[PDB]
Amino acid sequence: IAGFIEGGWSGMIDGWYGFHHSNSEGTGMAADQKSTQEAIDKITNKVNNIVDKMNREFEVVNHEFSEVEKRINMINDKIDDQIEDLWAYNAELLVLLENQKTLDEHDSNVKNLFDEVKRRLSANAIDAGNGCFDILHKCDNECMETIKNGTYDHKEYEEEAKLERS
Amino acid sequence: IAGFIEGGWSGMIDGWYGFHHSNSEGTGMAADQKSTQEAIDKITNKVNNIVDKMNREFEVVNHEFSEVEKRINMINDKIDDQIEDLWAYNAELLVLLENQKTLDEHDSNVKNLFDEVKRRLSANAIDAGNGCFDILHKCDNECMETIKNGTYDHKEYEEEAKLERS
Amino acid sequence: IAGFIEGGWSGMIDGWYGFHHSNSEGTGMAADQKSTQEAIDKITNKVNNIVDKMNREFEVVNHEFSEVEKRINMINDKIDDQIEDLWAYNAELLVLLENQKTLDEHDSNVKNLFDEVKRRLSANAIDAGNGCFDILHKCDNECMETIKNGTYDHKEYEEEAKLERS
Amino acid sequence: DRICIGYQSNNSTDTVNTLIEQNVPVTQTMELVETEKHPAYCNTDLGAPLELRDCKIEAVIYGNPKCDIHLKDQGWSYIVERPSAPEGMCYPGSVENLEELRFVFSSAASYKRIRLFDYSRWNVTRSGTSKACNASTGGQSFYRSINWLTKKKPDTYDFNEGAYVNNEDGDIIFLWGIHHPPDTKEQTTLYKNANTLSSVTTNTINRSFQPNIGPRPLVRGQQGRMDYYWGILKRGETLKIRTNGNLIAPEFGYLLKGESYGRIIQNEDIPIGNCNTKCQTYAGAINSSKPFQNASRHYMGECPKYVKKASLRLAVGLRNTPS
Amino acid sequence: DRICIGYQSNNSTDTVNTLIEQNVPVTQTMELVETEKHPAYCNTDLGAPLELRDCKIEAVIYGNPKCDIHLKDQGWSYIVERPSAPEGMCYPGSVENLEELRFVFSSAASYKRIRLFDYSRWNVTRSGTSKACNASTGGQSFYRSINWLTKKKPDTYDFNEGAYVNNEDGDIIFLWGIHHPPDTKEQTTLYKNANTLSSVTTNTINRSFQPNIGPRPLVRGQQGRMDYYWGILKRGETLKIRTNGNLIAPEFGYLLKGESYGRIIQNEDIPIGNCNTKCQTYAGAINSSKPFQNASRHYMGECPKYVKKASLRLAVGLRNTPS
Amino acid sequence: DRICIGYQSNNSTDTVNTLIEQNVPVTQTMELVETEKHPAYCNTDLGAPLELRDCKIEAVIYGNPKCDIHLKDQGWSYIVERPSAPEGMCYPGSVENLEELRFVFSSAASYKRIRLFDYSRWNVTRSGTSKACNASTGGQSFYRSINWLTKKKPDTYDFNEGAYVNNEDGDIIFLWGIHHPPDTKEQTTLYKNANTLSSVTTNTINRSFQPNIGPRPLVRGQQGRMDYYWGILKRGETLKIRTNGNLIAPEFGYLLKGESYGRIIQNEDIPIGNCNTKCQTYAGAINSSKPFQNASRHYMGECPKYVKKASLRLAVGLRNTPS
Ligand SMILES: *[C@@H]1O[C@H](CO[C@@H]2O[C@@H](C)[C@@H](O)[C@@H](O)[C@@H]2O)[C@@H](O[C@@H]2O[C@H](CO)[C@@H](O)[C@H](O)[C@H]2NC(C)=O)[C@H](O)[C@H]1NC(C)=O
Ligand SMILES: *[C@@H]1O[C@H](CO[C@@H]2O[C@@H](C)[C@@H](O)[C@@H](O)[C@@H]2O)[C@@H](O[C@@H]2O[C@H](CO)[C@@H](O)[C@H](O)[C@H]2NC(C)=O)[C@H](O)[C@H]1NC(C)=O
Ligand SMILES: *[C@@H]1O[C@H](CO[C@@H]2O[C@@H](C)[C@@H](O)[C@@H](O)[C@@H]2O)[C@@H](O[C@@H]2O[C@H](CO)[C@@H](O)[C@H](O)[C@H]2NC(C)=O)[C@H](O)[C@H]1NC(C)=O
Ligand SMILES: *[C@@H]1O[C@H](CO)[C@@H](O[C@@H]2O[C@H](CO)[C@@H](O)[C@H](O)[C@H]2NC(C)=O)[C@H](O)[C@H]1NC(C)=O
Ligand SMILES: *[C@@H]1O[C@H](CO)[C@@H](O[C@@H]2O[C@H](CO)[C@@H](O)[C@H](O)[C@H]2NC(C)=O)[C@H](O)[C@H]1NC(C)=O
Ligand SMILES: *[C@@H]1O[C@H](CO)[C@@H](O[C@@H]2O[C@H](CO)[C@@H](O)[C@H](O)[C@H]2NC(C)=O)[C@H](O)[C@H]1NC(C)=O
Ligand SMILES: *[C@@H]1O[C@H](CO)[C@@H](O)[C@H](O)[C@H]1NC(C)=O
Ligand SMILES: *[C@@H]1O[C@H](CO)[C@@H](O)[C@H](O)[C@H]1NC(C)=O
Ligand SMILES: *[C@@H]1O[C@H](CO)[C@@H](O)[C@H](O)[C@H]1NC(C)=O
Repeated sequence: IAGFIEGGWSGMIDGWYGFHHSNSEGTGMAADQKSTQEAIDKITNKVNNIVDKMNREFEVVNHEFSEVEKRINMINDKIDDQIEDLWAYNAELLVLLENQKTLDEHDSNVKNLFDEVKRRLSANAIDAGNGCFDILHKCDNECMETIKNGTYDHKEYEEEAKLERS
Repeated sequence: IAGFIEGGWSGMIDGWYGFHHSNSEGTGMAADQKSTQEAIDKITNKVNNIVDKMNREFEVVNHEFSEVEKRINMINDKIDDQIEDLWAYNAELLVLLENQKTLDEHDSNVKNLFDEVKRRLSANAIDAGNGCFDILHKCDNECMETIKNGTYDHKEYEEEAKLERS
Repeated sequence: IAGFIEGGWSGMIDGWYGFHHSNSEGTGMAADQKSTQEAIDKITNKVNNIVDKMNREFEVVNHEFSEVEKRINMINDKIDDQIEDLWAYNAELLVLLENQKTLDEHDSNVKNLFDEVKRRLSANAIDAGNGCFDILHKCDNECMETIKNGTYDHKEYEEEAKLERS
Repeated sequence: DRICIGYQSNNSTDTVNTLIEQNVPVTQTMELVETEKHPAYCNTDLGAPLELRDCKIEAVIYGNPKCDIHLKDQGWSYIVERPSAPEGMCYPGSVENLEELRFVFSSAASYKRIRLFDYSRWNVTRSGTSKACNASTGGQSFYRSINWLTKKKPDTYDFNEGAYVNNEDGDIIFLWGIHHPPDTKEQTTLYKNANTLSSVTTNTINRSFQPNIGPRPLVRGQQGRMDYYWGILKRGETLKIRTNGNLIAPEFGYLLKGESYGRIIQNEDIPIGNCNTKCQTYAGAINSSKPFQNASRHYMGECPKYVKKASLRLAVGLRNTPS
Repeated sequence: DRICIGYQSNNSTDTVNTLIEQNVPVTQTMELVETEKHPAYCNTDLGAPLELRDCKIEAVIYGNPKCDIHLKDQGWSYIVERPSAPEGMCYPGSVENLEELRFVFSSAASYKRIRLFDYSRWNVTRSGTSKACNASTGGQSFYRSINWLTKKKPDTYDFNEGAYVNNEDGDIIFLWGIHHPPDTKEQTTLYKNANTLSSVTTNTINRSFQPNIGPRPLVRGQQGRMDYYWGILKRGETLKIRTNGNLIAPEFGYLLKGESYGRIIQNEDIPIGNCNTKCQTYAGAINSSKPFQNASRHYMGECPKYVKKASLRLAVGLRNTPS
Repeated sequence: DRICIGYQSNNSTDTVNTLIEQNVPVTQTMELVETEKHPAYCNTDLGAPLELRDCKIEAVIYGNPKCDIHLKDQGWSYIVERPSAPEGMCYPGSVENLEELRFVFSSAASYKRIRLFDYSRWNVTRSGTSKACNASTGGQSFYRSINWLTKKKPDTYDFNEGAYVNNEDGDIIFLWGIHHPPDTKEQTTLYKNANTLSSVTTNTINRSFQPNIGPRPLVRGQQGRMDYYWGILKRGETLKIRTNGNLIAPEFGYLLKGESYGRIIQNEDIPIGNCNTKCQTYAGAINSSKPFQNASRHYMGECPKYVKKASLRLAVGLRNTPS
C-alpha cells in the first residue's frame, strides 16, 4: 500500500485526507476528520469572501439620448465599457490566482498531516517511501487508532531499537 | 524545552524568530537578528507598496443638476457608484489575500531558520521532536553561540558517533 | 561540488534545473529536461493569462466641451481619472505579487526535484549537505543516468549497508 | 506494519483553469458566473412592468386617442416599450426635452390623473379635433391631456387666462402645445388674431410663445405643426396660463409618486412574464446568488455584475489524480 | 544538550481576517482605513472656505441687498452653502444656466469686482428699486450688480447703447436681466415703448430679448418677472449693450483668477474650523496617510479613496499562538 | 560518489520588484508597459487621417473660401486639427451646437457633397459676398455651403420657398445662417422688409428666426453678425425653407457614411506619417502587443490601457544568485 506521493485514493469517501494502515489484522482506510474539517472550513471562508463581498446595490439602465447629445451618449458608454473591462480582467485573474492557491493548499494540508505523524512516530518508524511509514514494532488495530487520534507515546522505544539494527 | 511546533514564546522580546538552548550551564533565549531583520524589511516593503502605490491626486466634488438634467445626474452617480464598488471589493480581497500570505510567510521564515540549523549540525544532532535538536556532544555556551552565528564546523564528528551508538 | 543550497550554476546552459554528479569517471552536468519543461509551460501560461485577458476593444478620445459645459467636462475627466487610478494600482500590485510568487515557484520546483531524488535513493545515500546526496555505493555513469531518468531501483541495498556502518 | 497518508480522488469530470495550468481535473468546483435566465420581464421589488405594445411613452403621456393603455393606480416599476409600437405624437411636431420626459414617467410607486382646467369656463370654443388624431373607434379626435382651443364663435379671441393651484400630495407633470398653422388664412379662421401671445407660468417657470406661420412638409395629412412642451408644478405652486390663440392648453396633469430611475426597456420579443425576481436584466430575470452574470450589461434590482464570459469555475476540491 | 528554534508571542489582542480564516490573533497589525475625522471645514492648499449662512451663491453674485457677505480679494478655496440660507433672487424669476454659474464662482485664487458701466451717462432714469428687494436696513432697494433702467422723465426712452472694453487681467463674469411687467399699463409707465429690443453682445456673444407682458402668479408681492442671465467677457473683448426698455443692465462684473472645480458643499451643521488640511471631506477634515477613508464619498485635496468599511486591518506580525 | 541538484544562473543584469523586495536580479524578464512609440499620425483600420493646418473643422464644413482643403470620397478615420489654424467662421458669429457638429464630421467611411438648392430659380439676388470672407486669390467671396440671398432688384423680397427631398443613401448634414444687420438702413437695403421670418423645416425639425437689428462690436470689419445653425435630414425626409429676408440659405449638404466617434486630435507638432497601426495614440503610434502603454491616455483603435509608469517588469526566470 502507498500514500499520497503515488496518487489519490478512490476508496476514501468520508473526507478529503486520511489514513491507510496495514498490519497482521488486515488493513484500514478512514478519513482524518479534523484535518478534513479544517480544510473545509477554510475553503468555505474563501468562497464566502469571494461571493459575499460583492455589492449588489447599483442598477445599470440603458439611458436615452437625442441625436444632438452624441457626446454624453459616448461618455455614458465609456463608463460602462471601462468598468466592464475592469471587472472582466480582475474576475478572471482572481479566479485563476485563487484556483492555483487552492490546489497548492490541498497539497500542503496533506504534507502537514504526514509531518504530524512523522513527529508522533519519531525513531519508531522509517519515513521511507511514498507518503508512508514502515513501523518497526507490532502495531495492532488500537496502536493504529492511537497514531490517528494523537494519543500515542513511544512506549515501544526499544522493541524498535532491536528491529532497527536488524 | 520545546521549539516552534508546540507554540510561540512570550519570553522572546527582542525579535520575531530565534533560539532557545539548554546545556549544563543552563539555558539561553535570544532572537536571531538576521532572520528577524530580513522579515521586517520584507513586511515593510509590502506595507509600503500597498500604501504608497495609491494615488491621492483626484478630487470628488458633489455636482449639481437642474430638474431637467436627470439623465446626466444619474450618469454622474453611476461613475461614483461603480468606481466605489470596484475599490470596496479589491481592497477587501487584497487585504484578505495578503493577510493570509503574511502569516504563511512567518511560518515559512521559522522553518527556513530551522532547516538552516539542521544543515550546519548534520549528523551531530537528532532532528527529532518539536522544532528542536538534541545535540549528541559537549556543546557549551561557546559552541552554542557558533551554531547561532553560523561559524560552526564538524569538529565534533566522532564524539557524537560514539554517543549515537549508545 | 555543491547543490542549490550554495547558489546557482553558471555552467548549466540547457535548462533551469538539473544535475551535477561526481564519480571515479569524473563529473557530469546536465539539465533535467522534464522539470524544466514543466516550469516553462507554467510560466508561459502565467504570462499568457496576464497579457491575453486584457481587452483591447475600447477607445478613449479627447471630448470637446463649450464654456457652459464645465460640469460634464469634469464628469468626463472623472471617468478617465478614476479608471486610470484603478488600473495603475492593480497593475503595479498584480506584478509585485506575481513576481514574488514566480521566484518562490522556482525555489519550490528545485526543492521538488531534490525530494524526488531522495525518494528514489532511499537508504542508499546520506541526504546530508547542500542540495547534494552522498551515495554509499559505486554508482558509475550508467547508474547516474538512471538516478536522473527515474529508472533506478535499490539493487544496491546491501553494498550500502556495509558502507554505512563504516 | 505500515501507515500511509493520502487524499481523496472521485469520479468528477470537473476541470478548472489556474494561472499556471489549463484544464486541471478537480474533485469539486463551483460556478461564479450566473448563465441561466428566465427569458421574461417579471415583477421586481417595486412591482409590475408597464408594457407598451402599440404606443410610445410620449403618446400615452399626451394621450393619443388611439392609446387605450391602462395606467394603473398602483403604478409600475419599469416600462417595456416595444420598438415596433406605431403610435407617437399623432399631430406632427416634436416634444421639447423628450428624453427627460420619458425618464420621469419610467417608474411610479403610484399614479393619479389630475384635472387642471375646465375649458367650459373659457371664452373660446374648446375640444378641437383632427384627422391626424383619429380615435380607435374611427372618427377624428384629439389628445386627452391637452385641449385645442379656437376662437369663440362667431369671431372673438380675447386674452383668456386661468389658474390652477397644486393642492395634491406631490409634484404634478403638466403638458401643453403651440399650434403653427401653415398660412395666414388658417391662423385667422382658427384664432382671429394674426399674431398671438401664449404664456405658461408658475412660481418659477416663465415661458411665452408666438406662432410662426408657414407651410411645413406634409406629415400625416398636415402642413401645420405643433411644438409640444412639458413642466413640473411642485406641491403648493400655482400654474397660470394666458392666451389669445395658438395655445393647445393643459387639461390633465399627472401625479406620480416615487423617484424615477430611467427604467425603460426598448425590447421587441421578450414577453411579460408571471414571475417575481430580485434581479431583472434586459435579457430576462436571473438569480442573484452568484457574483457575476453574463445575461446582460443592462439590469435593474439587486444584480450580479456583468461579465461577458461563459464560465468562471472556482476550485473547491482537490486536484483529481487517482493512483 | 539541546537547541530549539522558535518565534515570538505577545499580549496583543489584535485580530485580522484572512481569505480562509476569521479573527486570527496576530502580534501586530496596522489599519488601512482612515476613520478619524476633525468635524469642521478647514483651509486647504488653495486657502479658506467661503461660508454662506443666509445667502445662496446666486444672491451674492447678483448682489441681493440683504447679502452683506464680504468676498475677500484673496478669494476662497470652496464654498460652504448652508441649505437653510433664505435669501435667493429677491425679485422673482430664474437664472439661466444657474448650475454652471454657481460652478464658476466655487473657487477663486483671487477676486476683483469691476465697474462695467456708469448709468449717469445714459438717457434714462437709473437705479430703480423694489419692495421685493429690501435692503438689510429696511427700505426698498435693488441688486448691486445689475441696474434697473426706466424711461427718462417725463416720457422718453430711445435706444441707448454703451460699450465696455475688458482691459483687465482676466475673464470677467457679467450679469443682466430682462423685466417682464404684468400688464401694458406698467410697460408703458416704466419703459414708454409698448415693445422693446435689448441686445447684449460681445466679440462672440449675440443675444437679444423682447418682453412678454402678462401676469404671473404672485411671488413676494410681484406678478411681474425677471429672467436673469450671465456671460463671460474674455480678455481684450468688448461688451456692447443696447436697449429701449426692459433691460436690467450690467453694472458690476467679477474678475476671478484660477480655474473652478465645482467645490460647493451643501451642508447645514458642520462648522467652519480654524485648521488646515491636505484632505477636506464633506464630513470633515482627515489625515491622508492611509490609502482609504470612510468619512465621505465627496472630498477635496489630496485624499484617500472612499470605502464604506469600518476597518481593514493588515497583518504585520505573526499569528499570536503562545506555547 | 555524489549527486547534486541545482538551478541555473546567467549573465543577465535584469532586476524586478516584488511585493516584499526591491531590485531582485533575475535570469529573465519581460516588459508589460509599451513605452516605444512612432511619433506620427498613421492610418488605422478605418483609413487615413484628415489634417487641418489652416482651417478649423467649422470652416471646412461651412466652406470658408480660404479653405481649399480636399475632402476625399474615401473619407477619413480621424481629424488632426492644428491648434494654430487661423481660419474659422470668416463672417463673425457662432455655430449653435458647435461641439456636436465637429463630432459628426470627425470620421467618415465615405463622403459625398450634395446640392440641396439652386438659387437661380429664386426671386432674389443670389451669391452675396463680403470682405470678411475673402477668397484665397484675393477678392471678396463667401461660404461655399450657404448662400447669401438679398432682395430682387430693384426692391422686391416676397416670401420665397423651396423643397429638397433626401433621395440619397443616408443622412444629410445641412447648414444655414441668419444675418443680423447693424442698422435699419442696412436691413432695408439688403432685405426690403423691416422684419422678416425665415423658417427651416423638415418632417421633424420646426425652426423659425427673425432678425435683431443693432450694432455689435467690430469684428473683421463688421458690426453685423450671423448666427450659424445645422441640421440632419434623414433618408427620405423633406427639407423646406421659407424666407422674406435674412436667411443665409443652405446650398450644399454633406452625406457621410459610418458612425462618428469624436476622433478629433488637437495637436500642433506631431506630423502626419506614412505608416499603419492598430493603435494610434494622441502622442504617436504604438504596438498593441503589451497590455499597458504609457504613450497617452487618449487613443484610437485596439490599444493597451494607459498607465503613467516607466516600466512594469514581470519576472520570468529565476532569482539570479550564482554560487
Ligand atoms: C383618420 O381617419 C380618417 C377617417 O377616414 C374615414 O372615416 C372614419 C369615420 C372611419 O370610418 C374610417 O375607416 C374612414 O376611412 C382617414 O381619412 C381617410 O383616409 C382614407 C385612406 O387614406 C382616404 O381614402 C380618405 O380620403 C380619407 N377620408 C377623409 C374623409 O379624409 C385618415 O386616413 C386617418 N388618418 C390617419 C393618419 O390614419
Ligand atoms: C419689503 O419691505 C417692505 C417695507 O416694510 C416697512 O418699511 C421699512 C422702512 C421697514 O421699517 C420695515 O420694517 C417696514 O415693515 C415690507 O412691506 C410691508 O410688509 C408688512 C408685513 O407684511 C405689511 O404689513 C405692509 O403692508 C408692507 N408695507 C408696505 C408699504 O408695503 C415688505 O414686507 C418687505 N418685503 C419682503 C419680501 O421682505
Ligand atoms: C479682405 O480683403 C480686402 C481686400 O484687400 C485688397 O484687395 C484684394 C483684391 C487683394 O489685392 C488684397 O491683397 C488687397 O489687400 C482687405 O481690405 C483691405 O485691407 C487692407 C489691409 O488692412 C487695407 O489697407 C485696405 O483699406 C482694405 N481695402 C478695402 C477695399 O477694404 C481686407 O483686409 C480683407 N479682410 C480680411 C478679414 O482678411
Ligand atoms: C453566457 O453563458 C452561457 C453559459 O456557458 C453561454 O451559453 C453557452 O454557450 C456555449 C459557448 O458558445 C455553447 O456551447 C452553449 O450552447 C451555451 N450553453 C447554454 C446552456 O446555453 C453563452 O454563450 C454566454 N454568453 C455570453 C455573451 O457570454
Ligand atoms: C467609519 O469607520 C468608523 C470606525 O470603525 C465607524 O465608527 C464606528 O462604528 C461602529 C459601528 O457602527 C461603532 O461600533 C463605533 O461606535 C464607531 N467607532 C468610533 C470610534 O466612532 C463608522 O461606523 C464607519 N462608517 C461607515 C459609513 O463605514
Ligand atoms: C514612459 O516610459 C518611458 C520608458 O521608461 C519613459 O522614458 C524614459 O524616461 C526615463 C525617466 O525620465 C528616462 O530615464 C529616459 O530618458 C526615458 N527612456 C527612453 C528610452 O526614452 C517615459 O518617461 C515614460 N513616460 C511616462 C509619462 O510615464
Ligand atoms: C371670459 O370673459 C370674461 C369677460 O368679462 C372674463 O371676465 C373672464 O375672465 C374670461 N374667462 C377667462 C378664462 O379668461
Ligand atoms: C444719450 O442721448 C444722446 C442723444 O443724441 C446720444 O448721443 C447718446 O449716445 C445717448 N447716450 C447713450 C448711452 O446712448
Ligand atoms: C418666385 O416667384 C413666383 C411668383 O409667382 C412663385 O410662383 C415662385 O414660387 C417663386 N419662387 C420661389 C423659389 O419661391
